[PDB]
This record gives sequence, C-alpha cells and structure tokens, in this order.
Amino acid sequence: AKHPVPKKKTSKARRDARRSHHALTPPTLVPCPECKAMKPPHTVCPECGYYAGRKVLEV
Amino acid sequence: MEAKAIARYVRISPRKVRLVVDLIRGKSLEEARNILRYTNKRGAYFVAKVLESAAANAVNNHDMLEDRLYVKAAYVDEGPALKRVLPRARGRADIIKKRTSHITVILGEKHG
Amino acid sequence: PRAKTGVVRRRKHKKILKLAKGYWGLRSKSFRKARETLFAAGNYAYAHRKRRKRDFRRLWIVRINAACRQHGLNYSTFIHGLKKAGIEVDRKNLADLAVREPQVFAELVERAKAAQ
Amino acid sequence: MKTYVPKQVEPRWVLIDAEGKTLGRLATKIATLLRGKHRPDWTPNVAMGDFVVVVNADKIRVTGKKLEQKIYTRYSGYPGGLKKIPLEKMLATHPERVLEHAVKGMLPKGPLGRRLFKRLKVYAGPDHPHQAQRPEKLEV
Amino acid sequence: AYSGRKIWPQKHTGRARHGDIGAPIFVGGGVVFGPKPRDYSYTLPKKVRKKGLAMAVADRAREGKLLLVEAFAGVNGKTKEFLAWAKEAGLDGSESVLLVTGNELVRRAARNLPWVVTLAPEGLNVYDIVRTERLVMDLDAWEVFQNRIG
Amino acid sequence: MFAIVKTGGKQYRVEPGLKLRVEKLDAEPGATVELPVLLLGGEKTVVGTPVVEGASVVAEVLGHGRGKKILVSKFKAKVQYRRKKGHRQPYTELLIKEIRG
RNA sequence: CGUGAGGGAAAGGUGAAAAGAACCCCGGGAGGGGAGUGAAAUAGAGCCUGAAACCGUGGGCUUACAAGCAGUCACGGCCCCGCAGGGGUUGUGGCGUGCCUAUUGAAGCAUGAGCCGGCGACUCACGGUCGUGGGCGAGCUUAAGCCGUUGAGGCGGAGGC
RNA sequence: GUGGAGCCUGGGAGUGAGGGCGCGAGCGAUAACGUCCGCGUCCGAGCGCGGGAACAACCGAGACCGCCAGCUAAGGCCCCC
RNA sequence: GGAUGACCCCAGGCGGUAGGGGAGCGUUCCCGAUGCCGAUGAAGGCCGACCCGCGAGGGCGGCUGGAGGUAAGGGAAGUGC
Ligand SMILES: [Mg+2]
Ligand SMILES: [Mg+2]
Ligand SMILES: [Mg+2]
Ligand SMILES: [Mg+2]
Ligand SMILES: [Mg+2]
Ligand SMILES: [Mg+2]
Ligand SMILES: [Mg+2]
Ligand SMILES: [Mg+2]
Ligand SMILES: [Mg+2]
Ligand SMILES: [Mg+2]
Ligand SMILES: [Mg+2]
Ligand SMILES: [Mg+2]
Ligand SMILES: [Mg+2]
Ligand SMILES: [Mg+2]
Ligand SMILES: [Mg+2]
Ligand SMILES: [Mg+2]
Ligand SMILES: [Mg+2]
Ligand SMILES: [Mg+2]
Ligand SMILES: [Mg+2]
Ligand SMILES: [Mg+2]
Ligand SMILES: [Mg+2]
Ligand SMILES: [Mg+2]
Ligand SMILES: [Mg+2]
Ligand SMILES: [Mg+2]
Ligand SMILES: [Mg+2]
Ligand SMILES: [Mg+2]
Ligand SMILES: [Mg+2]
Ligand SMILES: [Mg+2]
Ligand SMILES: [Mg+2]
Ligand SMILES: [Mg+2]
Ligand SMILES: [Mg+2]
Ligand SMILES: [Mg+2]
Ligand SMILES: [Mg+2]
Ligand SMILES: [Mg+2]
Ligand SMILES: [Mg+2]
Ligand SMILES: [Mg+2]
Ligand SMILES: [Mg+2]
Ligand SMILES: [Mg+2]
Ligand SMILES: [Mg+2]
Ligand SMILES: [Mg+2]
Ligand SMILES: [Mg+2]
Ligand SMILES: [Mg+2]
Ligand SMILES: [Mg+2]
Ligand SMILES: [Mg+2]
Ligand SMILES: [Mg+2]
Ligand SMILES: [Mg+2]
Ligand SMILES: [Mg+2]
Ligand SMILES: [Mg+2]
Ligand SMILES: [Mg+2]
Ligand SMILES: [Mg+2]
Ligand SMILES: [Mg+2]
Ligand SMILES: [Mg+2]
Ligand SMILES: [Mg+2]
Ligand SMILES: [Mg+2]
Ligand SMILES: [Mg+2]
Ligand SMILES: [Mg+2]
Ligand SMILES: [Mg+2]
Ligand SMILES: [Mg+2]
Ligand SMILES: [Mg+2]
Ligand SMILES: [Mg+2]
Ligand SMILES: [Mg+2]
Ligand SMILES: [Mg+2]
Ligand SMILES: [Mg+2]
Ligand SMILES: [Mg+2]
Ligand SMILES: [Mg+2]
Ligand SMILES: [Mg+2]
Ligand SMILES: [Mg+2]
Ligand SMILES: [Mg+2]
Ligand SMILES: [Mg+2]
Ligand SMILES: [Mg+2]
Ligand SMILES: [Mg+2]
Ligand SMILES: [Mg+2]
Ligand SMILES: [Mg+2]
Ligand SMILES: [Mg+2]
Ligand SMILES: [Mg+2]
Ligand SMILES: [Mg+2]
Ligand SMILES: [Mg+2]
Ligand SMILES: [Mg+2]
Ligand SMILES: [Mg+2]
Ligand SMILES: [Mg+2]
Ligand SMILES: [Mg+2]
Ligand SMILES: [Mg+2]
Ligand SMILES: [Mg+2]
Ligand SMILES: [Mg+2]
Ligand SMILES: [Mg+2]
Ligand SMILES: [Mg+2]
Ligand SMILES: [Mg+2]
Ligand SMILES: [Mg+2]
Ligand SMILES: [Mg+2]
Ligand SMILES: [Mg+2]
Ligand SMILES: [Mg+2]
Ligand SMILES: [Mg+2]
Ligand SMILES: [Mg+2]
Ligand SMILES: [Mg+2]
Ligand SMILES: [Mg+2]
Ligand SMILES: [Mg+2]
Ligand SMILES: [Mg+2]
Ligand SMILES: [Mg+2]
Ligand SMILES: [Mg+2]
Ligand SMILES: [Mg+2]
Ligand SMILES: [Mg+2]
Ligand SMILES: [Mg+2]
Ligand SMILES: [Mg+2]
Ligand SMILES: [Mg+2]
Ligand SMILES: [Mg+2]
Ligand SMILES: [Zn+2]
Repeated sequence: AKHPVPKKKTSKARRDARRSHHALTPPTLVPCPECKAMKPPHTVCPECGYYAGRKVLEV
Repeated sequence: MEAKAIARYVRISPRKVRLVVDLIRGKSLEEARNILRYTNKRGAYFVAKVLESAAANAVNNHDMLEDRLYVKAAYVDEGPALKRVLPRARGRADIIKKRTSHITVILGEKHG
Repeated sequence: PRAKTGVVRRRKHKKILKLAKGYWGLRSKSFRKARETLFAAGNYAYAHRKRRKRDFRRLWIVRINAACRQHGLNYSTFIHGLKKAGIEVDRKNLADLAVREPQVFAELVERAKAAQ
Repeated sequence: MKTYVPKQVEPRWVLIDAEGKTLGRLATKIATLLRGKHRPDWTPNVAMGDFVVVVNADKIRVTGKKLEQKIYTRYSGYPGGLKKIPLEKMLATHPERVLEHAVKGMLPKGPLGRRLFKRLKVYAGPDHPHQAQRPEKLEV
Repeated sequence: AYSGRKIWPQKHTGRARHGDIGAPIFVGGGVVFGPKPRDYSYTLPKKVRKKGLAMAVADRAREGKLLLVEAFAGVNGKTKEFLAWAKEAGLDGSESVLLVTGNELVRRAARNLPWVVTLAPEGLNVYDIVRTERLVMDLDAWEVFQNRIG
Repeated sequence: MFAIVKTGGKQYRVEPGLKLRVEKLDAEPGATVELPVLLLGGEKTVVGTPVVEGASVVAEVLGHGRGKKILVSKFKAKVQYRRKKGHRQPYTELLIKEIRG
C-alpha cells in the first residue's frame, strides 16, 4: 500500500450530487385506536398504553 | 402574520441537522409536531424546540391561532466553530472543528 | 511615506470578476480562474468575428445553390452568368431574393442561363 | 439586413426505391434530402429536411468484388470482441442495415446528425407501412 | 528583534525553504528598501537665489500689487490699530499680504490676521513672495533687499 | 416595391419607410442623399447590369453615432502579452423616403 | 516552546450618553419573540464600517441519447425590464490544446499554484560617466563653520574643477 | 536605387543552450527526430490565420480595429464539408 | 494646408519573445489650505443595461455607511501581485 489520495478537489457539483440520496425520510405513524394520537405502528401506544385494544403498559 | 423563533450558537453540526429541518420545511404545525417526535436524530430535539417556541410568539406575541399554523420556511445557517486539537500518531496534531448551527423556524397561518 | 495597497486590488478583482458572471464553477467565482477564462473568451471573440464573415457566406451560398438546382443549373455556373453578364448583386442579397422573391430570382437565373 | 431564418416548417415525406442503385451514390442523395441542403431556406442548426422512406433496399447494387471483399466491423469492448461481418453475409441477414450504415456515415455527428438518421426509414422489401403520410415518390 | 535562527531544516520538511523570520517575505520581518532618515537639503547656487529674489518682487511690482511705505502711522503693536491703518493703506484683506519691516511693533499687530504673512527684512524669501498676493514692503526693508541684488 | 443599394461596400434591400443604419456617410443631419440601384422588384422588376443606370433611392440622414462597444482583446500565452482595445463603429442611421424608378 | 542558554505570540474600536433591554411569553439553559431605550439595535455587547473565499433559504431560466480547458460566434425558445431596444438563462449548430515558469520544443504525462483576503522583490548615500532643464562664463563654485529665523535666509574663497 | 537604406559620434541593452528544412561536404553504416561545418531559409519571437485528418518550422500567407460586402492563394469542388 | 500642435486634406508604416525609446492611469504623502466640499450625508463598502477615455481609468445615479474628504497646477515616494 502506498497511501492513495484524492487527485483534485471535488466540486460542489459532484459533492452535492453525491448527497443526492441523504434525503432523510420521515417516520411512519398511525392513529392509536383509543387515544387517536399518532405513533409508529405495531409499537405499544406510548401515550395511552393500549395495544390490541387492552391495557398493557401502565403509562 | 408571520412568527419567528431562532436558536443560534447550537453545538450540533449544521450538515447533520439540516436533515431534520428539510423534513418539516412545508408541513402543518401538527405534522411537524409528530415528525420531530419519531424522527430518530439528535437534531429532532433541537429543532423541536425552535418550532414549539415559534408557535408561542405566533399565538402569544402575534395574535395567531395554532391550527392555522404551518412551517412556512425554515433554514439553518452555520455558526462559528469550536476549534479543537486531536493528537495523531508520531505527534502530529490535526484539528477537529466541533461545528455549530443557527437553527431557524418561520411560521405562517394557512387559510383553508 | 507608505503607499499601502489598500483598495486598488479589491477593485480590479471586483472588475474582472464582473466581466465574468455566468461562468461555470470558479471561472465566475475565483479571480484568477475568472481572469483565466476571460483570456480565453477574448481570442475566441476576435477569431470568431473574423470567422463569422466567412461563416455566413457559406450559409448564403448553400441556399443560392439550392435555388439554382430548382431551375436546372449549379451554383458554380449561375455565378458565371451573373458574372460575365454584368450583375453585381452580392449573395446576402441573392440568398434573400431566392428565399422571398422566387420569380425575381428566376429572372437572374435566366439572364445567367443566357450570358453563357 | 439580417439573413432569413425560417419559422416552423412542415415534414415533407419522400419515397425512394433502391434497385440497380450504386449504394454509395444513392446515400449521397439520401443524406442531402435528409439534411435539407436542397431547399433555399436551409439552416444548419435545425431539423428541416425531408422524411426519406427507402424501400427495396435488399436489391441494392455494389461494384467490384465487394459483396465479399469489403467488411463491416464491430468492437464490443471485451477482449477479442471484434466481430467482423462481410457484405454478402450482411445483405443476407439484415439488408436494411447495409444502406442505413451507408447513410449514417454521411450525416454529421452530434445530436442533430443523429436526430436526422432517426428520420430515414429504410426497408428491404417493396411495401412500407408509412401510407398514412403519403410518401411523395421521388426519382433518385 | 528576531532571532537569526533557521526556522526549520532546509530539505525534507515538505514546507518551503526559509532562513529566519527576520526576512521581508514573512509578515513581521524587516521591510525591504525602507525609508531611512536623510537630508533633502542642497546648495542651490548663490546667483540663482538672488535672481529669484529679484524676479519675485519684480513680478509683484510689474503687476501693481507692490507698495513701498515710509512708516506706519497709527500703529504701536496693537492689531486693531494696524488693522485700521491698513484700511487707510489700500488693503482690506480681500487679498493676502506679505508684510516686511524690522519693527517688532508693526509686525505684531500685523501678526494674527489671516491675510497677513509677517516678515523681518533680512528674511525675505521667494516662496513667501509668490505665496502671497500683495507685497507691502517698506523702506529699510527695501534697502536690505537692495543691498542684496548687488 | 423595393431596391438594392451599394453604399459603403455593402448592399441592403430597402423598402421605403425603413430604418437602416449603415457605414457612416458624410452628410450633415437632415440633408438627403441618393443610393444607386442594383435591382428593383415587386410591381415592376428592373435589373442593373451592373447599375440600373436610371433610378435611385432617396433618404434622409437622421443623424450619426457610435456603436455599442465591442471589446477587442488579444492574448498570446507563455509570452506575457495582452492587449485591450475598445471599439465603437461610426454609423449613419437613415430614413428611406421613397424609391425613384 | 525548550533541561538549559534561549525562543517567542496572538489580542485595540457599542453609543453622544449605559440610557447594557424592566416585565411578559417558548425554553432546564443557551437562545429567541413581544415590550422598553436610542438619531440609529442587520450600533445588543460574539457590539463601527462589515469586502472576498465558504455555507444556506426563496425565485427565473435550464438539465436525465450525452463526449467536455467549460468558452466563443450565430439562430431560436422561455423569463424580466420596457412602448424597431435592452438584460437574464440555454436548445441546436460552427469554432476551440488551461495560466505561470523553463525551453530547440509544453494542453502537455516537465515546474508552481486547494480557494479568498491581506503582507511580498530594482532602493539609498558618496563617488563616476552621459544626457538633460536652468545660472553664471576665462571663469564657475563654496565646505566645515559664523550670523539670523524656529518651517527666513544670509554669511564664510579655505578649498574644488 | 529616398530605404524603419547607409555612414559618423555617444546613451541602454539583450545574446553568446538554438531547433527543423533545402542544398553542398566531413563523421556515422550511401543508419538515427544522429553528429559537425558551409549557404540559404523558416520556428525561435508568427503554438496568430488557410492548406496538410490531427501537428513549432512542409505548402499558402507577414494578423492596427470594425463589416451578415467583393477577388483570390495553397488546397479543394460525391456525403461528413 | 495654416502659420509657431488649434484642425482639415493626402500618401504611407502599425505580428512580435530578450531588450531599447515614448506617452499616459492609479495609490500614499506635501505646497495650493486660516482655504474648498461635507449630517440636505466624507472616506469606505454593494449595485448599474447610462456618460467620457484606445486603455490603466474617470464621471454620473441608486442602496449602504456615519466624520471625514480634499481641486486646477506642481512636489515626494515603503507606489500597483
Ligand atoms: Mg502493511
Ligand atoms: Mg449545491
Ligand atoms: Mg402554543
Ligand atoms: Mg509522543
Ligand atoms: Mg483541513
Ligand atoms: Mg499614512
Ligand atoms: Mg505593496
Ligand atoms: Mg455578484
Ligand atoms: Mg452561460
Ligand atoms: Mg479566424
Ligand atoms: Mg475571406
Ligand atoms: Mg460575381
Ligand atoms: Mg460485389
Ligand atoms: Mg534580538
Ligand atoms: Mg528576541
Ligand atoms: Mg539578526
Ligand atoms: Mg546561527
Ligand atoms: Mg522541506
Ligand atoms: Mg506539499
Ligand atoms: Mg541567506
Ligand atoms: Mg508575525
Ligand atoms: Mg515590523
Ligand atoms: Mg538627489
Ligand atoms: Mg497670520
Ligand atoms: Mg499663525
Ligand atoms: Mg495666507
Ligand atoms: Mg455599421
Ligand atoms: Mg471582444
Ligand atoms: Mg496555447
Ligand atoms: Mg515559446
Ligand atoms: Mg500571456
Ligand atoms: Mg489598443
Ligand atoms: Mg514543557
Ligand atoms: Mg519552562
Ligand atoms: Mg464607556
Ligand atoms: Mg437540571
Ligand atoms: Mg434572555
Ligand atoms: Mg423564540
Ligand atoms: Mg429579548
Ligand atoms: Mg446597515
Ligand atoms: Mg452601526
Ligand atoms: Mg465576529
Ligand atoms: Mg465611531
Ligand atoms: Mg458590525
Ligand atoms: Mg456579522
Ligand atoms: Mg436554490
Ligand atoms: Mg425540458
Ligand atoms: Mg442513440
Ligand atoms: Mg431530452
Ligand atoms: Mg471527437
Ligand atoms: Mg441568446
Ligand atoms: Mg456550442
Ligand atoms: Mg464556424
Ligand atoms: Mg476543447
Ligand atoms: Mg499561459
Ligand atoms: Mg496570465
Ligand atoms: Mg527548468
Ligand atoms: Mg528539454
Ligand atoms: Mg530542460
Ligand atoms: Mg527562450
Ligand atoms: Mg493534466
Ligand atoms: Mg526543472
Ligand atoms: Mg503541470
Ligand atoms: Mg513555479
Ligand atoms: Mg495544505
Ligand atoms: Mg492576494
Ligand atoms: Mg535604476
Ligand atoms: Mg534611504
Ligand atoms: Mg548621474
Ligand atoms: Mg562676455
Ligand atoms: Mg560666488
Ligand atoms: Mg529596421
Ligand atoms: Mg533599423
Ligand atoms: Mg549597420
Ligand atoms: Mg536604461
Ligand atoms: Mg554555443
Ligand atoms: Mg553546438
Ligand atoms: Mg549551429
Ligand atoms: Mg541560424
Ligand atoms: Mg539552420
Ligand atoms: Mg538534431
Ligand atoms: Mg538527417
Ligand atoms: Mg546527415
Ligand atoms: Mg506567438
Ligand atoms: Mg520572421
Ligand atoms: Mg505556421
Ligand atoms: Mg499544438
Ligand atoms: Mg496551421
Ligand atoms: Mg486544420
Ligand atoms: Mg470568388
Ligand atoms: Mg487553382
Ligand atoms: Mg492609416
Ligand atoms: Mg501589418
Ligand atoms: Mg509592434
Ligand atoms: Mg487616505
Ligand atoms: Mg492647511
Ligand atoms: Mg482640513
Ligand atoms: Mg454647505
Ligand atoms: Mg440626522
Ligand atoms: Mg443615504
Ligand atoms: Mg457611498
Ligand atoms: Mg473631525
Ligand atoms: Mg487634498
Ligand atoms: Mg497631484
Ligand atoms: Mg514595497
Ligand atoms: Zn393511545
């Protein structure tokens, strides 16, 4: 090995063209059927505590 | 009207935290509320503060009502950077820049 | 007394840069990369003016030819008729005629046809 | 007084039969109908020629020992990947090709001389499914 | 104030060759061809200085704006006096005055005024003449000036 | 109804009522001139061999001026050589009254 | 920083006046939003002015069959300013081998340069030799000093050519 | 033969690595984008421009600026052109 | 030409590295200044598709700025990246 290294500074064009994917992609939420708050699905509702429509987590 | 909150000199990297903001720049107040809450970034907390707070101001200081609110614009400019010295092999010291961010959330009301 | 730099520099740089808006990358943003692009532009200009004369000629003559085809002779004779006869209408004009004055052109073809 | 540049034009279709036609000498003509150089309001930078339809391409004529002694070529980028097809074999598998190639190398290169070659619709066989444009038969 | 010391070794550092930081090409270091204190004075030929003094007055007269005076009436070292003398003299100071006499009294009232340049007579000089608009000399002043051009 | 005129080594087609600024002519503003005809067409159709001998076109000198600066500049490389020249061509804008003929 | 002798930094400016922002609201705070001071608060203490590189938000043109020292010339489209005129952008075509340096010869696969800003290299004295603008002319000229003035010039013939 | 000819006297230089080409010779092998002289030329400094596919020196030709005018040079006139 | 570079007519020259000669632009400072511009806005900064100059430039206008700047003509240099 002989320490490989960038040959030219990368332009803003390429630099930013690379990041063309870093696009963050929002969480996925659904209505708790009970508190109707938004929360991620298949989790136990952090706000009311119910899941499959029963008390599970003493909030 | 337009309501504005601005947190400046915040010790997170701009480039990392823009990515929380682009996820709201647009949304309702309520949508931005529920995004920045399940978004899994550090930026989540920081930006959900500014937001939350600009929606004070709108109500309290600017006679606006919540459920007309939406994140009209929201950008992040780059604050001056804590320069730090991290030591490498054979005694070279390289410089870390613990970078810094000026977060901005700007609210408006949506008629509809 | 000290005649320090002070303002001159910022002002030629501000100059050459403004001469160079529109350019790609630092060809529009860096002074010395703008300055360098502008050396280019310069001679591409001076050349291309001298080029554009001959450029158009080529355009016209190609039309002119295309016209003389439509009346059964080549450009290169049609311009010997026009010659030896006596007509001295240049080809910006012949090209103009032949496009938007077909009959008026046809005349000349004919007098050239003849002058042979 | 400024040169005349055309406004928008109309696509004039044109029909040619090859047969007994010396391939090269034909394509010359195909190319300049294709470009447009046969009409006074010509302009180098715009698509404004005719819409050449050639039929009976399979019965084109070529001179000399060329049916064999002249060769098409096709690098593929892999090693040894140079294919070599000779004229005869070409005419016998896809003859509509022989003429296309003949022309493409007389059209200019770049997005136009390509956009032009898009218009030359060639066929080996007499009939051509371009009836709904009424190709104005031409004598080459 | 710097040390004569080579700041890193000649070859192999990777940086450019340097001597010591005293060098002009470093911020800090001495300036190159600096101003150093000197003497702009020179010995203009004696004749040329005379003809200067001749010509200068000679011009002021030739314009009418010269004026020889015998002595100064109501003026014993007290501005407003001179001021009022000058009034009867034909100069209200809408033009500048070069004023010559060995007479501390006269040129003392005659100091402080904008339009007045004071002089003693042995100190007549050609800048001061041209410098002003109107020369109002005086008679012994005139003979010292005449004792000069000889 | 139109003509083709040689004026300062350069032939323009000229209908009457046209603005045609051309290579600066010596003519105090307001005066009028005549430009040889080389060809007349539409309605009639004469052809000058080389001139029409007869007619001509008359037009008024609306005034003079200098053309929008072209910036001519030469550069040669590795030889330390540049040149800036400013250029404004003198012209004389005309008003085509009518043709003769 | 060096055991030491020794080396040796960076870093000035709110405003006229602290009148340095009570109190209120989001905030754990930092910060900010009203409010309040000021001529001015994008003079708010990270404080005059506030360039350029560099990072961002918004807008107009443009871009996913295209081959490039990134420009230039020409034509057309859309956008703005306008009322045969401009400005912006770029679709197509034509043309086109970066700057500097060093060399017989470099786009050169020969040197240097990430980019910006700011420092950065033909001088001074005495002496020569030409030229030059002036002064005097078989002559021209003072040096050190003495006197005078404190931005006044005079004297001094030793001496020099 | 009035020419950015020449001669005279002074001021300031730079240059004292040249290269290709044609021709005449030495050296080399009737080799070298080889070497060394001579006579010319061009590049150097005309990597400005047309030709030669491209390309310092081969052919055409010595670029003060502008023109959407004209004749030509070499070289070209079947399409790219 | 005419009359002492006023400006017109005519003919001609005007590629250029080392290098020589010329004519100019701008920066700091000095005399011009006890003056003159300037809070009805100095210098500086940011625009401009306008004006003058071949050009280096210099004008003019808008925003910014918030206390300086400085002419005609001359002088002197820590004078242009
Ligand atoms: Mg290993
Ligand atoms: Mg980008
Ligand atoms: Mg609220
Ligand atoms: Mg260690
Ligand atoms: Mg780094
Ligand atoms: Mg100073
Ligand atoms: Mg300097
Ligand atoms: Mg800009
Ligand atoms: Mg562009
Ligand atoms: Mg050219
Ligand atoms: Mg030509
Ligand atoms: Mg002719
Ligand atoms: Mg055969
Ligand atoms: Mg010391
Ligand atoms: Mg020390
Ligand atoms: Mg020392
Ligand atoms: Mg030592
Ligand atoms: Mg080193
Ligand atoms: Mg290195
Ligand atoms: Mg040394
Ligand atoms: Mg230092
Ligand atoms: Mg110092
Ligand atoms: Mg001296
Ligand atoms: Mg006084
Ligand atoms: Mg005083
Ligand atoms: Mg005075
Ligand atoms: Mg013109
Ligand atoms: Mg130009
Ligand atoms: Mg080059
Ligand atoms: Mg060279
Ligand atoms: Mg150069
Ligand atoms: Mg010039
Ligand atoms: Mg220690
Ligand atoms: Mg210690
Ligand atoms: Mg204080
Ligand atoms: Mg706590
Ligand atoms: Mg607070
Ligand atoms: Mg806030
Ligand atoms: Mg506050
Ligand atoms: Mg401001
Ligand atoms: Mg301020
Ligand atoms: Mg700061
Ligand atoms: Mg201040
Ligand atoms: Mg500030
Ligand atoms: Mg700032
Ligand atoms: Mg954007
Ligand atoms: Mg599109
Ligand atoms: Mg394709
Ligand atoms: Mg497409
Ligand atoms: Mg190619
Ligand atoms: Mg355009
Ligand atoms: Mg193009
Ligand atoms: Mg072209
Ligand atoms: Mg290219
Ligand atoms: Mg270069
Ligand atoms: Mg350069
Ligand atoms: Mg070297
Ligand atoms: Mg070499
Ligand atoms: Mg070498
Ligand atoms: Mg050389
Ligand atoms: Mg390279
Ligand atoms: Mg070397
Ligand atoms: Mg290199
Ligand atoms: Mg170098
Ligand atoms: Mg580095
Ligand atoms: Mg710099
Ligand atoms: Mg010297
Ligand atoms: Mg000195
Ligand atoms: Mg001397
Ligand atoms: Mg005598
Ligand atoms: Mg004497
Ligand atoms: Mg000569
Ligand atoms: Mg000579
Ligand atoms: Mg000689
Ligand atoms: Mg010299
Ligand atoms: Mg030698
Ligand atoms: Mg030799
Ligand atoms: Mg030799
Ligand atoms: Mg020679
Ligand atoms: Mg030779
Ligand atoms: Mg050789
Ligand atoms: Mg040989
Ligand atoms: Mg030989
Ligand atoms: Mg050259
Ligand atoms: Mg030569
Ligand atoms: Mg050549
Ligand atoms: Mg080359
Ligand atoms: Mg060539
Ligand atoms: Mg060529
Ligand atoms: Mg011809
Ligand atoms: Mg020939
Ligand atoms: Mg001339
Ligand atoms: Mg010439
Ligand atoms: Mg020259
Ligand atoms: Mg100053
Ligand atoms: Mg003063
Ligand atoms: Mg003052
Ligand atoms: Mg006033
Ligand atoms: Mg005020
Ligand atoms: Mg203002
Ligand atoms: Mg200003
Ligand atoms: Mg003051
Ligand atoms: Mg001043
Ligand atoms: Mg001056
Ligand atoms: Mg210096
Ligand atoms: Zn719930």
